Amino acid sequence: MQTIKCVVVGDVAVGKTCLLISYTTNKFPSEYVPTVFDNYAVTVMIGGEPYTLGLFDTAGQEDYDRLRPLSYPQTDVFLVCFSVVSPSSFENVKEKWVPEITHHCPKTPFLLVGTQIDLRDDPSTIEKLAKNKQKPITPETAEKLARDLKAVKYVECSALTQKGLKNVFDEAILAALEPPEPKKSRRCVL
Amino acid sequence: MQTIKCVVVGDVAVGKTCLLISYTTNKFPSEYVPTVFDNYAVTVMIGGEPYTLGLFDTAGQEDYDRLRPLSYPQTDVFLVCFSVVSPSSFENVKEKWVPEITHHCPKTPFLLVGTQIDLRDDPSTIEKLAKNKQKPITPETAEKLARDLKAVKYVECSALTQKGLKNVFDEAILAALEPPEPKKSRRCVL
Ligand SMILES: Nc1nc2c(ncn2[C@@H]2O[C@H](COP(=O)(O)OP(=O)(O)O)[C@@H](O)[C@H]2O)c(=O)[nH]1
Ligand SMILES: Nc1nc2c(ncn2[C@@H]2O[C@H](COP(=O)(O)OP(N)(=O)O)[C@@H](O)[C@H]2O)c(=O)[nH]1
Ligand SMILES: [Mg+2]
Repeated sequence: MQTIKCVVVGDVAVGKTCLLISYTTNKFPSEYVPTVFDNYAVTVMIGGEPYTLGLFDTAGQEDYDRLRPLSYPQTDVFLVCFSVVSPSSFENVKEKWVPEITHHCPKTPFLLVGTQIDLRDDPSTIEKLAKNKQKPITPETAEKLARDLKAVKYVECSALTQKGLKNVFDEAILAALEPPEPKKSRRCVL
Repeated sequence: MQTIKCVVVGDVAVGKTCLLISYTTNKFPSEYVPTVFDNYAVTVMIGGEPYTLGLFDTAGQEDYDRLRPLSYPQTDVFLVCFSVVSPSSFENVKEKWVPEITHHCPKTPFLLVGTQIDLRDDPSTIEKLAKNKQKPITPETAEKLARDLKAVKYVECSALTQKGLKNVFDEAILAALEPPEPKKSRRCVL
């Protein structure tokens, strides 16, 4: 059986876990959201062949800067996430996450993922957003950052409404798909 | 370069073209629908590699039973479409469409595509439907037909709201992805 490793990174609270659960369980963790990350698997049919898709959540706290990279080995693709309603999370993508990923896994592809896009149109949100003359990160703004940082592409979604959620992982797979050629892989290595 | 041929079939008026245009132009032709039976081409990145995705529209009219199949050679995957609000279109999937592409392309994979899912919750349609002793097709029903007829999987969308539209073609690609040695090619032949 063939496998694809996808590590998910990003600032704390951007909705990494919710999007993983929502995707794997088809239901948004409205109840007790496991405030303790995990490791999931999904079986995906590609060309009529079954593939195991490993999804790895991570801890975004600085105190894990030491540990976190321990999961990177073997990753076929990364999901650098930021909330389209959190500028901090967005700026922190170029300053921290991309650099980190590129450092250890330089050949490993990554996608830029905007999360919680349902809160962009939300009134209650943009109301406390102008409380620093800021506005929701735009797709183009994000698309631009993606272009610059050289991400495979930009994708956003809502773990809550599940909008584009499936697509986020479809792209992950497409990007992850390795080359048969003399093991010309992009898999991360110690 | 590397290419994937996707032929789209289905009863007239299920929305094959609108879904093709909506996906390729990112805009639903709300104005007037292009009467010419065209084929489009999209470039898709798979494993960091550029692939050309050919999308071929067809004429579902009984008057082209003879001609229509002329576009089947080389197809990597088919999209058998029916509107989730047109029972006749759904019946014809098993009655006409699958039988036909199966006859011409026995080894070629296909997806079942429910179209116009936005109309499932539309009063007017639901009324007019119920009046003629009918009701919109439900995912379960379709999923069951997909299971029976042995479709790669069932997927629906709205070319109008674009919901699930990208996904329909993501699945098409995944399903189309051919195997290493050409001995196990699913590309339709004459
Ligand atoms: N509400 C709604 N109408 C649609 C949708 N897709 C197509 N249509 C309409 O369905 C009719 C036939 O669509 P068209 O693409 O020409 O059908 P085709 O002949 O199967 O290609 C037209 O009136 C379209 O505007 C959709 O997603 N939602
Ligand atoms: N509206 C909305 N809220 C979300 C979304 N994803 C996560 N959340 C909420 O955001 C908070 C942080 O999410 P969580 O998964 O714990 O984040 P982390 N720290 O990346 O694991 C939670 O309160 C959660 O319910 C989303 O897509 N939309
Ligand atoms: Mg048409």
